[PDB]
Amino acid sequence: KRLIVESPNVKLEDGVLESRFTYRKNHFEHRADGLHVTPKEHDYSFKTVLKPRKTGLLLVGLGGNNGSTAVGSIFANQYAMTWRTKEGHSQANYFGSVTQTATVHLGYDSATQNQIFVPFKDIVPILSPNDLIISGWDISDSNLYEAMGRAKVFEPELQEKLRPFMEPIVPLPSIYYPDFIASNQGDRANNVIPGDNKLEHLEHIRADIRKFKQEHELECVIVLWTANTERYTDVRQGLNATADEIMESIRVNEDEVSPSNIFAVASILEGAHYINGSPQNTLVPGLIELAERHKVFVGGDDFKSGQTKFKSAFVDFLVSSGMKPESIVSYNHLGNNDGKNLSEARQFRSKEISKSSVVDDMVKSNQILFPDAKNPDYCVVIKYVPYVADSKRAMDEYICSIFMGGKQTFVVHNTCEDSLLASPLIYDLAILTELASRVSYKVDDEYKPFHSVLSILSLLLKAPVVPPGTPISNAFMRQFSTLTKLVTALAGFPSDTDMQIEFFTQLPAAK
Amino acid sequence: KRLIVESPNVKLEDGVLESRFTYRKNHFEHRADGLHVTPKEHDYSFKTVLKPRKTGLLLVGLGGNNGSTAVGSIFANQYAMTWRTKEGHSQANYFGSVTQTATVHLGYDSATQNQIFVPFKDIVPILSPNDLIISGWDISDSNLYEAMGRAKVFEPELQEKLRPFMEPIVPLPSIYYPDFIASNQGDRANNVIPGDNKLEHLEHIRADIRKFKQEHELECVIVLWTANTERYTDVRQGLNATADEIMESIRVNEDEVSPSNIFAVASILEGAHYINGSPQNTLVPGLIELAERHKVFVGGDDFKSGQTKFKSAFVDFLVSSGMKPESIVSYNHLGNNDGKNLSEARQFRSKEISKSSVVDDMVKSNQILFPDAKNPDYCVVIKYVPYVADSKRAMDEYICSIFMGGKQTFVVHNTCEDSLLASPLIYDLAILTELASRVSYKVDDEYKPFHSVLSILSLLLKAPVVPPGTPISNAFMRQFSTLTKLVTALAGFPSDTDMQIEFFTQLPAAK
Amino acid sequence: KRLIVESPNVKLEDGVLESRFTYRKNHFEHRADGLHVTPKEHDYSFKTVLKPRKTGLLLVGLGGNNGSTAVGSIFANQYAMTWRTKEGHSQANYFGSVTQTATVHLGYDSATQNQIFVPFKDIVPILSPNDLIISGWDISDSNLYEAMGRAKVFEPELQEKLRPFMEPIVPLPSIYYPDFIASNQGDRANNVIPGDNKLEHLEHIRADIRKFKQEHELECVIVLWTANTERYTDVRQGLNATADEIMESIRVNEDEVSPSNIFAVASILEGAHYINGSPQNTLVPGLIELAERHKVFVGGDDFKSGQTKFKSAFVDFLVSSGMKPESIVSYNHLGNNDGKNLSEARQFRSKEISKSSVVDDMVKSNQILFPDAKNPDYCVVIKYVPYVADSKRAMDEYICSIFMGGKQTFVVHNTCEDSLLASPLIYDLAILTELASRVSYKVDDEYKPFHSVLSILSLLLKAPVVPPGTPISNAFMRQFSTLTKLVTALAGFPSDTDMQIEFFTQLPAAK
Amino acid sequence: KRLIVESPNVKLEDGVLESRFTYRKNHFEHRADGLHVTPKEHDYSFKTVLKPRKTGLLLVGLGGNNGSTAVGSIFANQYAMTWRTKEGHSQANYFGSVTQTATVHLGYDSATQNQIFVPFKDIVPILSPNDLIISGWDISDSNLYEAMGRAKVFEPELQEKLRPFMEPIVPLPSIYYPDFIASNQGDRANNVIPGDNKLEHLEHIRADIRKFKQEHELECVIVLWTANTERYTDVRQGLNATADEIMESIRVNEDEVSPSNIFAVASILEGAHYINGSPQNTLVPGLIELAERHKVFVGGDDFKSGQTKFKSAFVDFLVSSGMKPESIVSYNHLGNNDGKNLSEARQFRSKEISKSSVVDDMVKSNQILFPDAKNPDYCVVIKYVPYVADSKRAMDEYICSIFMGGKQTFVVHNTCEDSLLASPLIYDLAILTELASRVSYKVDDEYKPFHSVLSILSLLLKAPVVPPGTPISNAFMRQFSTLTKLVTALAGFPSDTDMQIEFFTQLPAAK
Ligand SMILES: [Cl-]
Ligand SMILES: [Cl-]
Ligand SMILES: [Cl-]
Ligand SMILES: [Cl-]
Repeated sequence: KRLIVESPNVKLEDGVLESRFTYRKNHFEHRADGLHVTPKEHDYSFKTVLKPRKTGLLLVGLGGNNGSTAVGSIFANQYAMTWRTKEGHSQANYFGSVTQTATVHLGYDSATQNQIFVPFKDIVPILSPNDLIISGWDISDSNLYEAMGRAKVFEPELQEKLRPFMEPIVPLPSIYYPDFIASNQGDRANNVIPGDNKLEHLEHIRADIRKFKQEHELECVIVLWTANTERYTDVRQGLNATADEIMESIRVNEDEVSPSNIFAVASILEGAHYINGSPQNTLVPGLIELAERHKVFVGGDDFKSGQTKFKSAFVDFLVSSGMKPESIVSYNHLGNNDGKNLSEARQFRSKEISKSSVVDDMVKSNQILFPDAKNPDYCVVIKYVPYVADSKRAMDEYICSIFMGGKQTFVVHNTCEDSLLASPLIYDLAILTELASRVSYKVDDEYKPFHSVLSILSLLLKAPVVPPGTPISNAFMRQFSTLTKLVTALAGFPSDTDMQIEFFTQLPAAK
Repeated sequence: KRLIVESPNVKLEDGVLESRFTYRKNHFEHRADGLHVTPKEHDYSFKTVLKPRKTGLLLVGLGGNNGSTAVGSIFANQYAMTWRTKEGHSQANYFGSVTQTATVHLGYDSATQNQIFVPFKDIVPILSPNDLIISGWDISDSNLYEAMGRAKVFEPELQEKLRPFMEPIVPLPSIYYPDFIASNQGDRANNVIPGDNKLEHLEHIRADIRKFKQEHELECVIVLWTANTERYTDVRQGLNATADEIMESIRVNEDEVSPSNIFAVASILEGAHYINGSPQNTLVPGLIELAERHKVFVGGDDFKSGQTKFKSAFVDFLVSSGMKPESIVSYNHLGNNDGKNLSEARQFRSKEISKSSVVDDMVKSNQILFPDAKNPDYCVVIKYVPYVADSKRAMDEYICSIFMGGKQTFVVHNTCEDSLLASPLIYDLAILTELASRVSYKVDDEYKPFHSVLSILSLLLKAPVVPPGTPISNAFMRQFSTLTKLVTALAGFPSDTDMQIEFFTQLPAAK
Repeated sequence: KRLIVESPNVKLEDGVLESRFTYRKNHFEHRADGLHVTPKEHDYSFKTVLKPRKTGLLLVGLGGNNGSTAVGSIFANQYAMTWRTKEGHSQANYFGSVTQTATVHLGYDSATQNQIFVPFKDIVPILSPNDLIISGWDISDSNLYEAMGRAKVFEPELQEKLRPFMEPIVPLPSIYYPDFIASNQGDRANNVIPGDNKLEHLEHIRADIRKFKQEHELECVIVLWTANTERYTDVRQGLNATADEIMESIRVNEDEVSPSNIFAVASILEGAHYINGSPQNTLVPGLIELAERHKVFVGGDDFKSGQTKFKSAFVDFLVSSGMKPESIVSYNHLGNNDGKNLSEARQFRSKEISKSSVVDDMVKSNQILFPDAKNPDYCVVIKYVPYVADSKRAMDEYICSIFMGGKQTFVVHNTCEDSLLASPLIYDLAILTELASRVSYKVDDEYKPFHSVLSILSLLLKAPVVPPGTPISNAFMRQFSTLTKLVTALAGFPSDTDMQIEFFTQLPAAK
Repeated sequence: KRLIVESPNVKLEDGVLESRFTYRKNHFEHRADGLHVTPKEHDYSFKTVLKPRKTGLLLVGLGGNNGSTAVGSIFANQYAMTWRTKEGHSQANYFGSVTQTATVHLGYDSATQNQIFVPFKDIVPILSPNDLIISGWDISDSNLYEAMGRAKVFEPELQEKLRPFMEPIVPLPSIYYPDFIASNQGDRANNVIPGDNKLEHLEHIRADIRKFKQEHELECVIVLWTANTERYTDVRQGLNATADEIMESIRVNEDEVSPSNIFAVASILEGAHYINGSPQNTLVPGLIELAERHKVFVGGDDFKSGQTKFKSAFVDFLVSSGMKPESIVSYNHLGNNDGKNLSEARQFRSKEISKSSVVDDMVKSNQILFPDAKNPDYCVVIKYVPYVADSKRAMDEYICSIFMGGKQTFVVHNTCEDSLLASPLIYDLAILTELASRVSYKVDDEYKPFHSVLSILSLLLKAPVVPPGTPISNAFMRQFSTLTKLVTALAGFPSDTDMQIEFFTQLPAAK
């Protein structure tokens, strides 16, 4: 039982689907007497390859909490593993994956007298995480079984069941430049590529990618960073403002060239797409340019898993409701290797910036509430507390001004099983990327892919990188409707079902 | 500086605005091989009177916390009253009014390199709460100054400034049927219409409305219930299933006919619209039918001010994110007259039902998460605690199941200045009603108003009453996009700006 | 390495220890000019049997959450059972037992330059829970293994290890009078003594006790109620004001005679002591009198395990600090059989009263703060929420008035693993009882035991029953110092170590 | 109506009260076979001057939040000032002062059938804060009225009433060494003693003290630091290990000599006592020695006002209950000048250390719970958030291990009106100091005062400084019983009323 489109504007031929969408856009003009709004229409012609390509995913930090869990849970879902609990049994699943478990509203059906909600994955064909082949790299040589014991995410029973699958997996050696992460990671680094020549390093990872692509005969290769937060590099012309600059800096063995820069470069040069799950500024302008030039997609930055995903939806809801956030304070503590890394200042900066950034476009949205567009007091803390381990603790206070100088104070406590929050997002980023790799649209009689910097991934990310000269969009539910309208437009059935006027009017006969 | 539409589909003539909107709706067919989706278009032709009518608002419970505050704050905003605080000064405002302070997204402007957000009130002309003339009724004869001292909402200073405006106002006597509210209200009731003949009562309120409409020469009269929560009436044929039944029950002095039924009837019979701000089931089928027959709008039920407004946006965000709510527990305490009334069981039922109801359409939306469509454990408590007074305290626990049988627990504490939350919503309900009273659309060559049961008011209400045979919609942000798309459609400039594809594509030339 | 007393006031003879303690007590006289305080001394001569007696414990509700856990954990500690966790291993222990894990301050030692803290159990010899032999009764015939699966307290692994010990244990049939508990317990009751003759019931339990005492050759038998909260009986002369009244009511088959009354009677008549772990008013005056007459100890009421244990220490700390509690609101939810029973109103009353009672003696303690001795707003809620199961959730708000009409608000969230909180308290109540059964003191040349109503158990109990005509003492830390001073007085080494004046003075030579 | 002692051990002569107290102390000996405990008695002979001396208090940081509030509230209580609130009126008081509002338990009175609780201030005569004459110094010349507007503690109305009292008060100029506080304080410092000669500075403050003592004819002068947290000085021989060292360092104009060192020195040299309300290490060994030599009392460090006062009582309660704290996380945010100062790292260290220190003596108390005496994970955060101002927000998580490896998690939110918490403590420190200045005891036929380092002030302080070679005592309720036993011993009526054995025994005839 599939979901089948009936439209004069959709044509299947050759296992691709062509889909004409008329886009409604307002155009503006500022005049002495006020703002003139001209609604215009823009016919898009989409083609979508309907068969998902054979897909490999390469994780940097493959042996970490997220990495080993991402891998573990795929196996666990493939074999439908269960484990005993005090309550009975639990079973493997993919909850908290937008792609695997969100449903989408197509409208209302009179016959069944029902709102119609379909699984996201039924709209345009997409991968299941079961279809992802995964390798990658780690500065630690621990196999993915020891890696699970390290992480403390799966209950003991489930680690034992997963043992014959995870244990054989030992990550490839990686680039280690001690100066780009928390100095407390030295002890752990026993699986590193020899030498200090960064171009030999570049070539070594290139070599790693091609063989992976060959050895499994993959048609889509995605590389994704889920290793420790690096510090920021400098950004400047001479170093990394252009593609040719970044390539040259690698050739002459420049210092402000990170391990994460070299992976991004090795990925692009090999036609693999690259996702940045961490706060560092890997996707400098030189990199984006290099991706534009090589026809590959980039994404980032920084998983939006817990306290910020909430912040994202809550500050939107509050400004939409006519309420002025005055004070936002966000404490966090955790005891995993992620926290021990963010013990150090330059790494905590990477993360502080990306956590602090998500209420900018909202404060700018509303000049009644915010006449001077001044952000509210906004404070972001992360602390390393070994005891709670992977169970991060998000403690937040929101203070708003409401009607007649009254106040409304929300205090919040949020238990975030970080790895269990993060992994599904790793599956979604990979999955939406392969899908985007299958979409094209008419530019001028030839078909073109979307921009390289694939901002539609924003709902998954804290600090979204976006095509040059366009606005950042931080409010989660808004980022979700971008995604769900897009796939319905691809599939042939977008609508105005956010305003079901049929319910309070008599519905005009169809044209 | 107004907001000016430029469209071949919009025409001003005679101070009304005609607006053709093409509505995108999916139509469904269930077949052996799956679900067939046919996108169709429905041309709506709207007319919107552009000058807001002269508008009176009549509140039942005029002397209560909400009532006296609603009135107080209008005056306070008219005269721009300030009061000293430890911090400096505060000034009157209308924060927490969607209509007065929400902004709306029309799109992106290249020249200014900017997202375009306009005040809701700039899209189609609507009232300001300053333009509302307000009277009403109260079983307590206390003037609106003593009423402010009672309520304990405005700081002392602001009650003194408001004294020469509020003090002269003494509410009209009301219908009091002791058996429909908390028996603890007996002491307070010293301003009641004599007798036990309910038809004489009906006539007395009718008399009250006409004179108000006459005495201020009003073109729109809205009646709104913000008195104490009554218990539910029985519902059955013979009593109140039809209009003729409800009229007859009033004539023969039936018992299961509430004070709130008589107001609703007095309102409709006089061409005034009627809003129910409380949990009771005033708008029984007989009443809706009577409103349909008299060409008046009804609305309800129960202000969605605090803990439920949040619940509404948060459970949506969580199911959209691929997360299964397992347990929702909602405690509440307050010390105002609202709480003292909800001390009693039949009144607490009214409210419990409407608070508990808001996660039904969401659990039905997602059959991956909820295969058997079974709501999570859901518990709603309200307690009378004199000390906190109007400062209600909402304490909530949400427990969700996420990826791989992991859990995510959110604990929440929410300081809700109920009256300061509620009043702005009283201004919004009135205001959207008068606006709807100005909209018509083409049915079959003649123009018709929307359905009497005006469900577009849902964002303001906990337990929305909706046109017979159509689904309830509980998720706040979804209710807001219904409203903002509608007014943009009226004004001439609706769009697909929830998916700004211009940012990752080359924008096709306009057609 | 024992703890050895060196005193002219202590004598061992025959395995009992004689201990003379000089008690400092103020005596008062009210006069026109004020309050006259006369300090006097009272020499107590204690004898303490030093060898703990062979001890059986009989639980009513043996198959419940507390019961099966109490039993499980004894076995688990006897065999030093471990279970795997994500973190490593956990091992059996007795944490949260005052007797097994509190330490006591005897003073400061110059040689080691150290505060001297010894285990409570080192002061006077007391049982270990490993030395307790346990049987009892349950209306449910489920064996203690099925009983563990029911309760959901121990992790699966630990239930399997405990299986060959718990599985053979099937509780004796009990008295079931449907009318004294939540009607929702009918289904569960398949293990009941036949008939409606309450005197035959009385005799049947008597029979149960003697055989237990015989079959294990016990020198101390304690009976303890940890079955479902019953409602309150009436209290009146004719029924249960005296011992002879209560015996007669059982003979004539009176209705207001509870199952818990019959156990208390069967216990006393057989020389077993009786502890009431639940809210019901089992220990009516007739019962106390019967215990006085039979030389047995009674105790109750209601385990002080979680939210009330905290409340107890926090309200004391706050009134001692010069702070006026103004508002205390205490929400609770749980999903165990305890909660499902407290779903019903008469059972929730039992518990509401005992939870609400703990700030009386403190508000009376301070007439500066509380001139009119009026308790603050105090609200206690319990809700049945299946999902959280045994993991009760205590949500509290304390609002105090402080300096200059300022306010201080504490909001609290407390995860209470009820069974894990309760069981250790079952071990402490039994253990302090057997100890008290070993203490006597000089009345008038013959040695006497303490009063039957053993109030020293108060630290463990919410609603302490106390010898007639004496004050209730609710503040936990105060209840703890009663206990620790007493055992040091017994052992020979009490002190003024709450005021170690040696540290800021030159210490006078010993006398 | 006074409180009148009746004892053969108490004698009034010449307005002093002589009081013989027999102190019960255990003495220890470690032997092969175990611990031998020898209870001994130590007769103390106290003399207490009964008339409180005429008392001046000099505050450093007189113009701060605490300072201006401390002064404001004295006036406010002298004149019984009220202010309007939404609720009615509030009146001046001294809540949150232990000395002014704690009550003390002397025992039980049979005639009235009552526990006897008396005000602390009724036991031995002590000052009322109304009797304190207050001046001091501030680097800011703002008068105490502008100082109130700055602080934002009193409601506007109360600042106006206090205006003619506070406005005339302009603090004396102070020592400003920019390098000892947050560099962000430069702007504020417009009231400073000229020059960089620290000995001239020393002399200038000496001059300030003598004239204050002269001008009001004071018999007790107390100097108290409540200015901004300085950083720590170095500590070493050569600099400040001895009195002669510290005097010399001032003479030769040494750098590591703080402004707070010079005040402490100016105080001692003038026979004024000195209290340190802040985290810095003012009372280095050289200073204590100088106080010992000059027969003056010192106290510190750091007001224990809010989150730490609670921590202090809660960790005690939890270890006494047999519970292992595993994780303590303490977040704090505030927007006052205190927070803006603790923005900077060296100042935040001062405070972090003193907040983190309070669970040491408790973890050492219990080797069952803590076999290896390893403190739990313990994290202390302070953040500068302008918006909340003086309303600091304490957010805490306590995680304990309980019975059978179960866990208990307490999450806490605490609204701390810092200035309203702090000031009463300023009144208590001064007040207990003047009282101690009136107590002496027999050393060897002559009477001596207590040690200079007056540790009995500990209940008021976070990081108590104590006589060399004696243990720190951190648990609040324990610190309170030290104080209340001491004053009852002074007054003639100490007791064993923490164990009222009369209630479960027959009370032996008095000896
Ligand atoms: Cl799934
Ligand atoms: Cl406004
Ligand atoms: Cl143990
Ligand atoms: Cl007072």
